[PDB]
Amino acid sequence: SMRPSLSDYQHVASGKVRELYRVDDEHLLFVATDRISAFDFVLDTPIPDKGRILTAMSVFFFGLLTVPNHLAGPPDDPRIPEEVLGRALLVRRLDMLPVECVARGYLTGSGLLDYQRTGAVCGHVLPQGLGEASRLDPPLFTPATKADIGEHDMNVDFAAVVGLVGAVRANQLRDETIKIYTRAAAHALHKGIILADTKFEFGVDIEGNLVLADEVFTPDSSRYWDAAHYQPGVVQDSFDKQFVRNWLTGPESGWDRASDTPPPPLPDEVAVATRERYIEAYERISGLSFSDWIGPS
Ligand SMILES: Nc1ncnc2c1ncn2[C@@H]1O[C@H](COP(=O)(O)OP(=O)(O)OP(=O)(O)O)[C@@H](O)[C@H]1O
Ligand SMILES: [Mg+2]
Repeated sequence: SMRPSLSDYQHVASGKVRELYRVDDEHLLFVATDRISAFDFVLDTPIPDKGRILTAMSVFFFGLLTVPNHLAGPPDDPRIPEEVLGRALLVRRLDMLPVECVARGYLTGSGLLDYQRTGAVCGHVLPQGLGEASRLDPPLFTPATKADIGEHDMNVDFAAVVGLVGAVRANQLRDETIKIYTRAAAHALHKGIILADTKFEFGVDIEGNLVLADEVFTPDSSRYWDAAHYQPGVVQDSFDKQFVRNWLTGPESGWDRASDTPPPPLPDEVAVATRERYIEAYERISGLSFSDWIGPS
């Protein structure tokens, strides 16, 4: 249990709810936090154990899939500081590809909106008559690129991906994205949870291999829905975040989402209920017990 301090590692970067540290020239520490985002705001109130639960989830899916991934040691690797144990992974440093590899099995969000405006999504001209939460058969590769800080990603088509990473690599990204999405979506649905869409971040290792990195198939990287009352044609509830969304936009919060100003803190009971939803998604899909996952509660 002798472990380095987080302060022993250089802070490299990161986004809203995760952190990245340099361990050495070829390894990083990939840290999930308990912070949660809703309506594109990072909320004041952390969700207890969220970082650990989502790390456990990513680790499960990395083990399920047979494709190369960025894991470089066990979840209890001694290079991991105690203060992030269970919510941090020792990973291989990759050259990240500048494209968001999104797979959509169902039509919602910007995919639906692009379809309603144009009849197409990311260069895919779709059948007429689709709508909110329609199943996409087959699932779509719907790549995007990151835009300015704070604003939504830009949907692009396959030709744009070719110009970003090369023709052969673009085809490789497309094929792998669809393959692993299809497998994971079937696995989750078998247990009563729909993986509506998901985003992969790929990088390339020293050998030129395509490597799956960042987070995979978590509620932060994906839209999860409860299959039990999946109803094409209406907006589906977020499996994990609906209690948060309902409280924020309900009569008790005092917050108007349309104001586009930072939301107030959550009730502790809502945070704990949300924690339980994350655990439920993890346990149902993985078939493992979160009580066995490492790290402090
Ligand atoms: N194995 C890896 N090697 C190198 N960089 C990585 C690796 N895994 C993830 N990253 C990168 O680290 C950066 C920070 O990670 P983080 O998940 O916070 O980014 P993000 O997904 O863009 O965040 P957000 O979705 O909140 O905007 C990302 O640009 C991601 O591509
Ligand atoms: Mg982040």
